[PDB]
Amino acid sequence: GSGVMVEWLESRSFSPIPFPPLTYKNDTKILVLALEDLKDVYASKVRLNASEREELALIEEAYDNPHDTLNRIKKYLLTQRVFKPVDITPVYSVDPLEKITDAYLDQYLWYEADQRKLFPNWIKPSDSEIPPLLVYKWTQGINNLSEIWDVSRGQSAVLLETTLGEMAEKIDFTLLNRLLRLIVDPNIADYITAKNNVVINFKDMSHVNKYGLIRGLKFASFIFQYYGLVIDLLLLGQERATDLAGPANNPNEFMQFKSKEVEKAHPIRLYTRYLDRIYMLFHFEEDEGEELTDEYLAENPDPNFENSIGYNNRKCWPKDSRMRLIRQDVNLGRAVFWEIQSRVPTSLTSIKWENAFVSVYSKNNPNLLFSMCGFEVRILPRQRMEENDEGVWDLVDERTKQRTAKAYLKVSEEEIKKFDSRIRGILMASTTFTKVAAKWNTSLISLFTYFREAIVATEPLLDILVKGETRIQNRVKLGLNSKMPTRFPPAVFYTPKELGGLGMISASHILIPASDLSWSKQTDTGITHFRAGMTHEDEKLIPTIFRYITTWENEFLDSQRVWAEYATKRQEAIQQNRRLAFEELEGSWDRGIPRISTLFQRDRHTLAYDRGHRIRREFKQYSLERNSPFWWTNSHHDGKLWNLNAYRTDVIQALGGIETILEHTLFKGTGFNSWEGLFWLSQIPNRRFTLWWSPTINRANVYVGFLVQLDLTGIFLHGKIPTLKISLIQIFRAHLWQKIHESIVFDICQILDGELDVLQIESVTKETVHPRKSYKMNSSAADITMESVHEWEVSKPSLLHETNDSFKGLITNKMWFDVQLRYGDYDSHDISRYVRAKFLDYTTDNVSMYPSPTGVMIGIDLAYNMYDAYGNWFNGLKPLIQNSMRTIMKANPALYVLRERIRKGLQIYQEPFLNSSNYAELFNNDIKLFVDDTNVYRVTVHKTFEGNVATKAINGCIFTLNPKTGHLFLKIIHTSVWAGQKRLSQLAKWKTAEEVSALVRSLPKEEQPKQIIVTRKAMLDPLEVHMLDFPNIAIRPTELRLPFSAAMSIDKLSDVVMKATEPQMVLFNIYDDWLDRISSYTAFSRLTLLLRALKTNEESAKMILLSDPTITIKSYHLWPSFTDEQWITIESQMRDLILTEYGRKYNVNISALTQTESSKNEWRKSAIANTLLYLRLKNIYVSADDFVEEQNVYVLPKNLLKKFIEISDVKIQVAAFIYGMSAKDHPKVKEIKTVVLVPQLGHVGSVQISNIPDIGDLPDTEGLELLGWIHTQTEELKFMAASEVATHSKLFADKKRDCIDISIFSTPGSVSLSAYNLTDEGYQWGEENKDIMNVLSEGFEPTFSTHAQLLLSDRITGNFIIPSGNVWNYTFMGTAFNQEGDYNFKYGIPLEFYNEMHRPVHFLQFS
Amino acid sequence: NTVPFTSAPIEVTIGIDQYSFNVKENQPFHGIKDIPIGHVHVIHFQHADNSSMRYGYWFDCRMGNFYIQYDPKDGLYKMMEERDGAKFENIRQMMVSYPKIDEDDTWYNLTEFVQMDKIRKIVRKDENQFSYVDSSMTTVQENELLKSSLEAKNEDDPAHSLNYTVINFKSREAIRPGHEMEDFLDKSYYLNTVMLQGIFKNSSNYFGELQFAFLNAMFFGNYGSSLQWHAMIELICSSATVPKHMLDKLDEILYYQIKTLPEQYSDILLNERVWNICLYSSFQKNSLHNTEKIMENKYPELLGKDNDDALIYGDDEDDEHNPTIVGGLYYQRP
Repeated sequence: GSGVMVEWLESRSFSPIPFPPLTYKNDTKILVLALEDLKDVYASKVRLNASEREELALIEEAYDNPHDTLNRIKKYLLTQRVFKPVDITPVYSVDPLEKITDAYLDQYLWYEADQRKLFPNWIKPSDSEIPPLLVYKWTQGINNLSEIWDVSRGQSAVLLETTLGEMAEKIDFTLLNRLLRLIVDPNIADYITAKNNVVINFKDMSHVNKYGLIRGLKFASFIFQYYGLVIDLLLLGQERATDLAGPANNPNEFMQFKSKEVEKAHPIRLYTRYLDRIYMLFHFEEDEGEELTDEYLAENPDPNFENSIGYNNRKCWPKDSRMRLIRQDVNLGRAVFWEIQSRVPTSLTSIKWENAFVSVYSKNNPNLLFSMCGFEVRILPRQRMEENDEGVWDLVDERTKQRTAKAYLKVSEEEIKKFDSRIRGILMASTTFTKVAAKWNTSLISLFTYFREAIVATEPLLDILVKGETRIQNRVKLGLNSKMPTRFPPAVFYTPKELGGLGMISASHILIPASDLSWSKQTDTGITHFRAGMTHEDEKLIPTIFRYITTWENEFLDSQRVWAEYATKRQEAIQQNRRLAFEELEGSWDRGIPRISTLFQRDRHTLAYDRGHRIRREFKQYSLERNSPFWWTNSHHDGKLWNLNAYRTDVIQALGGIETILEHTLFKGTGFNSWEGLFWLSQIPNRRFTLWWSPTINRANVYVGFLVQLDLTGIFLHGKIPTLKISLIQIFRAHLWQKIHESIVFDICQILDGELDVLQIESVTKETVHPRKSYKMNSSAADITMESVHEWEVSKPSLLHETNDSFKGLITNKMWFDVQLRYGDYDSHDISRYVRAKFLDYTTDNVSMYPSPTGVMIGIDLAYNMYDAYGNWFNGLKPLIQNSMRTIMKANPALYVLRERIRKGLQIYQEPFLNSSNYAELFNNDIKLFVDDTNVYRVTVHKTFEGNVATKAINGCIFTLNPKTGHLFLKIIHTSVWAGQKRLSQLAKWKTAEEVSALVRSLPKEEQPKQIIVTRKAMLDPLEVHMLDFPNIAIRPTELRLPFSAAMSIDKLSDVVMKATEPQMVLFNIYDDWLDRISSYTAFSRLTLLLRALKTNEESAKMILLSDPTITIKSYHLWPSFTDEQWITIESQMRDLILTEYGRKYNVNISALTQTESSKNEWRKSAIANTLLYLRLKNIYVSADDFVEEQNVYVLPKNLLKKFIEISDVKIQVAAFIYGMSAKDHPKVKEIKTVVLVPQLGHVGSVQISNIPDIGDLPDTEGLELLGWIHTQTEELKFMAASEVATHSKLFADKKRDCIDISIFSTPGSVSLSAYNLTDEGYQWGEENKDIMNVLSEGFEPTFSTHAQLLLSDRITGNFIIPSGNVWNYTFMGTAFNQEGDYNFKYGIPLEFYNEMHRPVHFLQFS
Repeated sequence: NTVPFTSAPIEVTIGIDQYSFNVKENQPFHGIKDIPIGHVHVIHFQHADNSSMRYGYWFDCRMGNFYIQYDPKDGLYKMMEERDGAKFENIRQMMVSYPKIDEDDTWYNLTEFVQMDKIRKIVRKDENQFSYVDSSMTTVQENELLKSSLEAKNEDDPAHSLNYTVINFKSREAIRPGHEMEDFLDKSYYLNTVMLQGIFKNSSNYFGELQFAFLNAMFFGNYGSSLQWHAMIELICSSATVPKHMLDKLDEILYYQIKTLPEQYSDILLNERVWNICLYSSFQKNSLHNTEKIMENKYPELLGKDNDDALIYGDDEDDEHNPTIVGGLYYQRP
């Protein structure tokens, strides 16, 4: 030990890791990685505990002050050797401040060591691969060993697997320091060894840690693997280790050799170590094997042939398939281990026969066995097939491209037990049904997303899954009722949470019974039913997770494919001097490991410096008490490796769709017609869950033997279901059942009294009934009796909606009505069947006294909000009762109460929300105002590289609109309203509320709204409070996302807002005069379309409105005077724009019609577009990195940037020179004072600028340094493009090399400024490569350009120099342009790209 | 003192104060004696035949001699007062003795401020000195709001309405004209001037109604009572200006209420929104030391203190409590 490391490290020429320099290039990035990792733990949690918060606040400080922290940290590494004590619980809590230097050291070391190739290819875990992929690679690699499966000549392969016992625990600090000094600066070494040598507190005892690595330190992973390498070297020896690693100037990939002869030259073909688990694959010819065995049997004779006893084997496999204990193979196994064990001092680690498995492949042993990262693996070569379809890998010979072997997989016994204990733990806890479901789900997903196809081959695990799922169900059932149910609807378990179910994920065979697939809907015209018997489709099972996770094999084969494809696409793009666009990969984005998507994440250039990230994630087990079950993949590096959305979709569909699912719940009871998706890591309380599903849980098919009727109602209770009785009592409180009945009967009486004449009614009598009659569920009496003027001819009995009556049934002069109420359950809520049966039962009753043989039973199901009626009709009566029930069911105030209390009990949540459903009422005669407060409190933001955010308020407005008339009351909110005030975002709402109620006050009763609809929910309380004097004005929320915020994209509105100097009310018609030609409804749809477009893509939408400059906006209008025919086009264009931009964001092409909410030289187009460029100035991003005071800082005045962008072009690069001078007493601070617009010929990806302008004649030009140039571009790059380099060099190589390039990425929405220096290599290449027009070219290097430091400031202002002729844009005067020209210049105002000086004149109409 | 039962015709779970026991059809149960004379008490009923609601009678043994009698006509156990003193004194070991007072003195702590004469103004039934409550009774406030929101008027029995003090945070009573925002965000005026000084006169009477609400909520699962209890808590917590002794006394009062609350009713009783607001964001978020501790202990899930489950299925809409960002200048890596 250490001798081996010395020989190895010198053999590798290893370059020790220095102490981190004061100006360490990466120190910044290394620090953020370290702190992000430190915060991570708090990403999950909402309410912090004290120390959780106190810790977090520490890290944020560290982050908020980088370079301070760096200097603290390097100080402690340099000098600190005593430390705080460490608490343990084994998990270690290390003083928060120490952890910073420690996590910082962790990252620095892994980065530098990775750069220096310290850890050879065999050491795992590797950032290279997730663990299942290691196991796959390792099995393929075995298969691809030259001749490996040949047993022609009595060859043998041997796979030794064992654990390096107590490796961490016996680390000796003096040895460790010596070892470290071989690889790191001695001060880092001393830090590290000292940091292990600290007091550990447990229970009440503390004790100084004298030896043993403390696995909880954040750099422990590094130590542990370095130490492991010492042991690898003993096991392997220098020569074979050298064969394996390859030459340090050309290292081998894992398992790869330089030639076939080196592969075969030593019996050790392959080696790998996963932390403290070693794997060694030997190959022997028959002679070498026997040789080795005899040597072994000499030391350790086995006369009686006992060596098979205590010979570890793999029990998870069938007897024929595990290793056969043939004496020769058993002695070889023991001999291989004996040899291996002898190579390592027991002071380093304990290697014991008892913790080893040695699998021998031979002529007598056709299977090779190992266990790795939770997987049991068994390799069977085709040739040995004689000697089978689940959890199998096809092992392909790479040379022949033929399948040569199968690898069989199972989940290891240990991992089966761990999963079993997780489930038993869930059941055995201290909980909400949903929480128990969510724990089940987490465990299931954690199991499936890791073990994948291995699971289906592991029958004991399949059994545990099924038993576990049943027990989860059983726990929910027992919570629902002592008694335990006859059968139970799977909808309640497997329906997703959004629909109020537990959202369990299944692993079991679950029938969805046909009887659970019925649903119904009440329409205006009648009641429609669905049942399973009506269709001839498949019998429904609950989908199971099995089929929703792609096998590892398919992931890995597809990853090979899409990464080869990527390489090829990248090559091809480079061949055309292009960078690969992400759109070309669209379609492999969610493929690959890593996912192809990772190539285009924003944080990518930084993640590049995060090394050791795999082992770091795994070691978190030692320093955090609760960690992700997904310890083996990291989504920043790996992307997302599963997606279970199709599962949710498929379960809903299997359960019969939304319609079917909701028929099992109290949804129809709420009185909502349509699902929209609105209950609320949040749980459903058991009370609520119980209520929601009550119609399917509280029914005789689920519980029997305990049927009672709830006092004061007609509700039946089928057992003591916890919480349900009280929920229901509360819903029907204060005799609501009886009151509903009375109220409905009263309504019918009223309606009848309005039809005395039309129907020859003499009198209508409202009977008086026993107090409990409405809920006597087994007899009845008439509620209304009705006298004929003369006589009625009536039908025999028929249902309310049956259409074809014959009035030849009976003569009568007395008709009764009996209003029946019922509270249906899932089994029985067919109101048509119910009223027919009750009618026919009760009218042939000898206990129900009806007062004549002719009448009508009306029925209302209060749980399902459905109704029907059955009995005798005379002409005119059926349509009256039809219409009456239609109106009663909508309007009855007692039914209203019922539905609100149901909604309350369900915590659905109140005036009715505005909705697609009731949308149309906006345009009735009820006066209504929308209020949108979105633009009331508006700010501009300044954020510096630190994270400091200053906002400043600008003028805002209240948007109050009459959607019927188009009248817009625009209350301007001047910034003075905010002066000296605090809590402005809250004040804003109250100020809005105040201003609206004042507006309402100012209108005469005539015009005062009946309703005010607020676009945003936080306006509800303030406006209700401010509208207490107007109790009859309803304040309504809306779920609709109305696009009124985009009102400030309408110039004439912006303009009056931004110009106002005090408070002001401005009145507009936002419909202009559209209502002369169209409806309110149509005007509003048009308005909404227009504002949606402006919101979705201001520039494109304003382009559309601005196309024809002949079509203008009247002085008293907001919009252009289009024709009807033109509005049709315009509208269609905005429909497209929205959905273009929607497909341009979500990647969709074209889909289902559900809705939502001459040729050449068209410079004219781009000239209109250019007038919109100023909008992009609203978001200005400046490329920035950690201030280095050693370097210059370049200051661009705001006003010059403003003007530059205004004069630039949407497609064509525009360029100018920048001049300035260092401030007074500040050499490093270079202020830009002048931009020189120069004759130029622009292009999409480049610009021909004329040469450095001679300006010595103009005044003030004494002093002015040439600083470089500034240009627009339409590609976003992190470096100077090949064409920029070519241009920069040409300008500056021979004249002033310190000239910078300010590049401006101009795009709809924003400008992004980057400043660069160009290296001398940069300049060299530029000389060689003139007039380059592309982003790339042969020889080009991003590293040609380096970051320059750029500031914007509005404290200083600049001016312009222009060509004396005023012209600079020579697009349309190409031939006249000469780039080697010697032009003259004057101070002045640069014309815009398509000014008239720059382009062809446009013929107008002699007004 | 003693409450005899004439008999026990039907099977019923009987409660007295925080105690409970089952009685069987025609069990020889002859009532309860040695009842601690200091307090108000409640004797309550749920019939073994799950068809009944919870119902009960609040009384004070000092105010008379009271006994229970089944009424087969109405089908419930009824409290009555024995007018004839000697007649009662006539009306052995099946008369069970009320238990020895626990170490907590639980009932007193739940009823410290509760007074029979206050009960009797909330539950209005003049002829009786005891008070009948059940699960279904609405509040005068709810009854008022209904008609407000809104031939045969024929009354409801006023004795079946709980006449709790009307508390409505969005009412003219709560919000002085010209002080809309002030009074809505800080309810100190409504608490101190309108309630404490106007209606209740003192903190004892406030606490009495609060304690009575709670206990009706707990024993009867009465909706209006759980509401009233929460509203009276929220009114204090939402006030920046509260008498110091009220805050100290409230902490203890709530502590005992939450201590005695049976787990199996907590779902129904506790209001997640109110408890989160009061404890973590209100003016009095720091003031309820002992209540915060016991709540965080018994009911962390309710308070988001369950310290982490995997996003299964893999959106955002813009935020009302920030300014609308028109634009900015942003220094950052590319």
